[PDB]
Amino acid sequence: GADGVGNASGNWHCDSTWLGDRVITTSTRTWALPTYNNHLYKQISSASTGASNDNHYFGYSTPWGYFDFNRFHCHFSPRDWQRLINNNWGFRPKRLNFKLFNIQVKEVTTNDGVTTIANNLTSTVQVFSDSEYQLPYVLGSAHQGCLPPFPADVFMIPQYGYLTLNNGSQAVGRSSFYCLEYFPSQMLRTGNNFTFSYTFEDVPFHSSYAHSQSLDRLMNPLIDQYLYYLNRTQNQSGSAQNKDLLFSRGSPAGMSVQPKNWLPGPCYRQQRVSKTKTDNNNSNFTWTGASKYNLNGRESIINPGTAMASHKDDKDKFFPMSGVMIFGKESAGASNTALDNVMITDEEEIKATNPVATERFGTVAVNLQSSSTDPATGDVHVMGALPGMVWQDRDVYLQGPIWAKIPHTDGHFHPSPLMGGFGLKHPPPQILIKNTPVPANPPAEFSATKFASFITQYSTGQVSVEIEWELQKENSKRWNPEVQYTSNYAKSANVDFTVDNNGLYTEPRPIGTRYLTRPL
Amino acid sequence: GADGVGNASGNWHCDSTWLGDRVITTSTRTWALPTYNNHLYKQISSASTGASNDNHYFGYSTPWGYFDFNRFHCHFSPRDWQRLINNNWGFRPKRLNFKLFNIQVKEVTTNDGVTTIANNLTSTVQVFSDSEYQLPYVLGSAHQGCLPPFPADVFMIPQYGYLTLNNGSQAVGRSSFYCLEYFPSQMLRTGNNFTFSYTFEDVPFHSSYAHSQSLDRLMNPLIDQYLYYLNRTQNQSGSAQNKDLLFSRGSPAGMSVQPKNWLPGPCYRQQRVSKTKTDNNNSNFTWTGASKYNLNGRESIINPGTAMASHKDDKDKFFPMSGVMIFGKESAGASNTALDNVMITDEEEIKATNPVATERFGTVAVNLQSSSTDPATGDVHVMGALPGMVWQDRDVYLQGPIWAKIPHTDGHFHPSPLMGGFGLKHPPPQILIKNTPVPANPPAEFSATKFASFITQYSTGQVSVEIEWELQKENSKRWNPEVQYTSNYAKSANVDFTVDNNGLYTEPRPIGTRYLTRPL
Amino acid sequence: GADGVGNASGNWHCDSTWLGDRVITTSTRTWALPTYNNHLYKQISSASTGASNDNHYFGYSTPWGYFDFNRFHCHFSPRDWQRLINNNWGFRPKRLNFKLFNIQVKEVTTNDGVTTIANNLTSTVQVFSDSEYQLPYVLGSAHQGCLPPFPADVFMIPQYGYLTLNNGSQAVGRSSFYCLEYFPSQMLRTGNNFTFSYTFEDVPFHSSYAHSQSLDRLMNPLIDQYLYYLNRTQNQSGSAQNKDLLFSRGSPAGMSVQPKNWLPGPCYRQQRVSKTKTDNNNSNFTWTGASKYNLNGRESIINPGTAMASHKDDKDKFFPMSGVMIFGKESAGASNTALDNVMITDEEEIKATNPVATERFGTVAVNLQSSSTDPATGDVHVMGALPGMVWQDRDVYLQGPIWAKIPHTDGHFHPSPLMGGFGLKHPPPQILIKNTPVPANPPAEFSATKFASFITQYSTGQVSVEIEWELQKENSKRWNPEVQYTSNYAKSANVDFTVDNNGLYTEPRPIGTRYLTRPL
Repeated sequence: GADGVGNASGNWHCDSTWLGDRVITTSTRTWALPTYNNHLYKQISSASTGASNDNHYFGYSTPWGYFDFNRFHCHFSPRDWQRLINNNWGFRPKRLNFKLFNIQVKEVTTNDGVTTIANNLTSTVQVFSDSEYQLPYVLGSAHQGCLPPFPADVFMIPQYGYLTLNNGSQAVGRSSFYCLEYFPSQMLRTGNNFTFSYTFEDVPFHSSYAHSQSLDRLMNPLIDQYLYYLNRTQNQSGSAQNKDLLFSRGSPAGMSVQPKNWLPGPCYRQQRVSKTKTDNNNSNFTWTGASKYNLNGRESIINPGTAMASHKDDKDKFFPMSGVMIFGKESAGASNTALDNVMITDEEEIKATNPVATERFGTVAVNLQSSSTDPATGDVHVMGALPGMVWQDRDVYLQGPIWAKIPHTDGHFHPSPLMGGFGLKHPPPQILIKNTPVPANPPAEFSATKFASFITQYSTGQVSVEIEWELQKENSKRWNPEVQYTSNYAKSANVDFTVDNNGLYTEPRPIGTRYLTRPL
Repeated sequence: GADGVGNASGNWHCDSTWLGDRVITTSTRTWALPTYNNHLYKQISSASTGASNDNHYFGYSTPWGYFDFNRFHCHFSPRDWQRLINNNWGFRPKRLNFKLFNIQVKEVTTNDGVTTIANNLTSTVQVFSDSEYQLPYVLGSAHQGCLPPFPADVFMIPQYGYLTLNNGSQAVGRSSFYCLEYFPSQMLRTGNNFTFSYTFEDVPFHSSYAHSQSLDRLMNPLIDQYLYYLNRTQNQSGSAQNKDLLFSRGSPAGMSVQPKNWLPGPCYRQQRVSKTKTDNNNSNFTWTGASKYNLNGRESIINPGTAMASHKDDKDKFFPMSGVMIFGKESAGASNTALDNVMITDEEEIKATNPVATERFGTVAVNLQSSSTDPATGDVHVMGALPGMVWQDRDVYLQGPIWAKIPHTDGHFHPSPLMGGFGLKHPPPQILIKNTPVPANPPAEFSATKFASFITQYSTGQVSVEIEWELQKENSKRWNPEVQYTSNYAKSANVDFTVDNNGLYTEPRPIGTRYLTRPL
Repeated sequence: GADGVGNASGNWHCDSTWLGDRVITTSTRTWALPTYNNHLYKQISSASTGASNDNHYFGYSTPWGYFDFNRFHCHFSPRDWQRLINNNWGFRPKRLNFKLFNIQVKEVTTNDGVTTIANNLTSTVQVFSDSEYQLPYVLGSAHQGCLPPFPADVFMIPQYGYLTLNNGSQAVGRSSFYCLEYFPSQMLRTGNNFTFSYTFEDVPFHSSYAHSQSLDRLMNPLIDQYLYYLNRTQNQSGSAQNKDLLFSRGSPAGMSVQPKNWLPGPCYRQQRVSKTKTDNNNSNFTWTGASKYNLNGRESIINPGTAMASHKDDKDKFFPMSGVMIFGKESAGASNTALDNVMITDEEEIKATNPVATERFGTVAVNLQSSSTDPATGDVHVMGALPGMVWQDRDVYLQGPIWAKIPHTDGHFHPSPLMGGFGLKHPPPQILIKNTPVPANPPAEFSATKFASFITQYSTGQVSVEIEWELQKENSKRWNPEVQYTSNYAKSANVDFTVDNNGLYTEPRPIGTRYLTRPL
């Protein structure tokens, strides 16, 4: 496709269409692309900064921008997310369709505060997709600059930059420098457009259900087992205490002691924290007493950690210090900002198979009891994989990420990205875009020295993403009604997920998926 | 094949041929086979020896020898190994071709120091392969008696012996005795020959690359996250200390604290040791304080352990006490021998995903903090499998082993052999060889008693192994040059990997594979 | 091809693809073309300048710019140049593909320091290639203004000028004046593009190998010759001295005296110079004592001269005063600049066949000895071609030139361009470009006088060059590893061949091709 200047090179397709076991989301947004790094690649590092062994880094910043739509609210509207959630046991991405169009390249001259922009028709913008995955993958890091949840919102394209191997503030020989001009890319003038398609590999359905049973309560409450266990090791004959070995068979009465077939999910304990400041130990323990890992000398906090239930029982006032998803709030700030300005996610429905994050996994025997030595018991705070273990993965949220690239390694384990979502060996590729450098008038005599005088300019276009999602419909024989996500029927000053008098789109709370119930 | 006495039954095929995505190695060596155990199977154990509960063993020794080429330098010359390494992201074995020929059976009579050897033409040697895997598999134990790296070197065939079930120095009812004459085997005279072929199962490519990114530095250095975390639990208002809950969003400034999707590899910590004797604690802690496992009462040191980085940062002077590969050095001895006489392997390139072996994995929350109890932090020294972990496996070396038989078990986990290499459910089968017993003159009257008088004899032949290796070529968009294995250009008394004035082949250092760089 | 204003007339093709015995490099760069000499041809000479008989010149300067990509780094990235070098005994250019596109013609008016640029759509730029080689060829002179090594770098088109016959500051009858408008050239507006293809003649592969033997050491160290020579002309009988004629046969003991079949390469001696200022004779001898040639009254220093080894043995501190390639260094200057700001090339691997440049070729008999006159010996400092001679040519460098036009002469000798590279009778032709003159408003009444009022304008576009290189793969039976170009594995502040924090691309050192070794 391509036709003159005065001819639109694409239309506005923004819709969702539901088709039984599929749903097709289509989003279009208007974007703006600044000319980054004044056309330059720059070496960047932590050198001559606040330092901190655990915060050092080496890398480069590119003149390139990139497209990001790795966020559910990029595709589903609240109402749709509602439909999805309330009626489906699962879902996953099948097909992807990307279109880039109505390119407009503007040039801006600024003379004495008086700053004026005009059309540079002959100017070109470059785009290409890293289909071979040869560039460092940054999409799976939950950065900013996705498509706005609200269709009517214009957005700015994020600048592309990447991290290579660092020995604190310094690079090593095996460190990689990538030049994006060393890729074939398609050049567009105002009449041109770019289009491209992708198919998702076979990933399991995201579990948008919650169990209506719990691992420990899986038996028939009305029947005894044919199995036995050691009940008493000291008999009560009014003789005070007197050795003995007494066994009893599993009973409804004593469920906690019946032999069972499975174990709860793996565990890596986290520090508890209360939402009401009072309950909390004084002092600053966010780093000091936070669970973290030690990679080549530097520590990094295990943030969303192994998928564990957030709080036990009623105590909805607690949460793992760094083991849940915390979302912004539009009005929230950089680094200050109180609990009133964020939204914490509650991973409640997985209590049925997963260990609670703040409490321990369980208790282990630690010695060889005998007449002369007492039986001892240790607490187990970290629990790796065990044959017979089962579990759920972290949920996904309307404001959450969708997929991430499984790292290319000799080995991995249940590669569900930890922030939640779809783990793909070959994820939707990165789409790189960039304004083509337009030199200002050069000297009237030749000069070898690098070129520095560029006509400053930026670009705007529309972008369209279409995704085909496969639904896994619900087959429930549950007699009683289910829990559904609903809006509050009562009167109110504002309507959830709308704009205010100032015209700002706002997302009231995070919304997970797990409402419907399957038995274990 | 078979033709008279004066007719060669095979040629000398020793070559390597490179074919884009394949390489075919062919090695021929000259071998010598002694008549072992004077034709006898012997029961063998630790009984009436130095004992030690952890060293007891019951087993048998056979009159049979066996062929072993489970060592890269059996097939690749240095130059080739260089080619392999410097240009390929991976590789693996496809097809195997084994030929045995030019059989010569010599008889030796020795009368009064004057010891003379002559040709026994009518003498036979027996050979056969354990195709059904019905013999105890000894190839995957890094023993001696492989094909010499140097083609011109003659070698002696290892004697075959095995271990069955032992209750310290004693056997049990379920212990197994195998007789190798209870296998059909092919008998060869001087004109005969033995040939055989095998195909490898589908194993992943060995990762002969190093990551040009690290698990913790995977984000876009230029952009904030849309995610938040608990930054301060106590605010600084000049009020000394005053509770509070403050959150901030992920920043390039604070990478160690940004939520991430993945975890570093599993961990089983090892004791650190310095190459310069000074730095080390006095005393003998090699066993005393070495990490080890407890199997049925007896302990065994976890030698090459879980694959972990050998030393952090610059500190190339340290190494895991028993968590790296140590190679001989020709002039090295049995059990004395200093560091000057061995070669220690540095697993450095895997720092990017794997925990360091000497340091800890990370830190875990260990209590339920509150106003009245301080937040506590434990060190974690052992780390099992976690959903979301990724890792590399130990590298392989030119002098290293190539494959090992995955034990036939009801369950296993990431069955990469721990010393490095290819884990095969059905590996190249064992090739058993043996000189056929030739009785000396018997009594002139019959005697039922066991035969003991045998003409002493040995045998020489050539052996040829041909292997077809599948390469996985490099697809890098890295702009800057890579790290290559090179020889030192500068003048020198000796040339690496050659013979000396005395004609002894010598391997200067171990050579791994990981030189080229793929992003994560 | 050609389509409206708002339609890109070409894409960004910048890639390398490796195909067994071929490699295809494709480069695209963004260029800027000034309007040179204000649209005028100018006569130029050395008249009324500093003079110097050896620096006089007559010629002309043209309004035309020209494209130059005669430089390896125009096509190969560092990593690629590494691949080429480390694995191939040779290589050469086969096919050429040139495309010029996305033309943009800008007009610039400048009124009171306020200088503004706009699009002049209807403006045209002229391009054509000297396919018949009728223009003076300037590409083979290692001038500036080639395509930048770094893809992201914008560059300025060199202005075309040429030299004709001069009798110092003056021209002669047979001097030639060439008008570039007297060539058919294609005219382009913003929507037009220019394309063109070329096939290289058959040139020998460049020798990207080093010999693993030397001319003098070609014999069998274990065997005598059957040849004899005159060993002693005076016998030692204790008789002090006493005539005689004694012959011995060639021995491994005396290799320097054994008859041999070949001679080392030709020689034109150069002055030695030390990198450490101390070692050097005081005084300014760069011209005074430099080797040079005398062409029609004027002297010119033999710069890169006959191909000779740069320094003997270990002495890497010396170099031929004007017999090696010296490269800039980005930060280097016009004419000041110390050794710290340049890069000198070491022609070391050719010691094996070529004379050392600073030392003498050898020694010659110079008289007819006899009883009454002593035998005399002269030093030979210049050595022409001799039947039996063999040699290598100067190597080529990643920053070095690729080809040069063999002068059209009645005769030449081993026409390998002296600066290194490929000598072609018909090299890639010169591509001339130029902005078309656009007159400003003329008088309202006719005037015969030459037109002087031009709207000032410049142009920008992309340029693409694609080259198909034929590889000569290595067929080595060397057992030991080879020397490879590698990057230093150790930590560092900067990564070789990248940009710094200021975004400036920098080339660490020169890189030659000769790493692999073929026997003589």
